[PDB]
Amino acid sequence: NEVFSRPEWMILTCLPVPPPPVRPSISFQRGEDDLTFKLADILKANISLETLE
Amino acid sequence: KKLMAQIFFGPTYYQRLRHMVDDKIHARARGPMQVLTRQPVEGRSRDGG
DNA sequence: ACGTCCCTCTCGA
RNA sequence: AUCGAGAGGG
Repeated sequence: NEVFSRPEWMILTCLPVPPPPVRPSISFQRGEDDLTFKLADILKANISLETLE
Repeated sequence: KKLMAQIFFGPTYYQRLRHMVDDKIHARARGPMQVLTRQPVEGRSRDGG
């Protein structure tokens, strides 16, 4: 499609950061959400690669 | 009055079981609310829908 | 590839 | 509270 689904965008260049309601934290002093931790792992897996290159 | 039908009558052994109605009943109309789905909550325990 | 509906308890990171 | 496993109730 010419605007809603270019193919070129099955390649992710920029990433959507969903907000807290998607991935809240609960008082267990707190404790973030599986999708919160994962994205730090991505932002840790990204940064390392940012500088390597 | 008597009963035109006679009745079979003796001492059969019976047993209480672990289900009391008062342990089972439950009601809810507005109330506690989950946090990711924002919907009601699961069970007589947590008093929900 | 999904694999019947709902409900009441009890317990380990 | 959250997920995971377990026995029963129609």
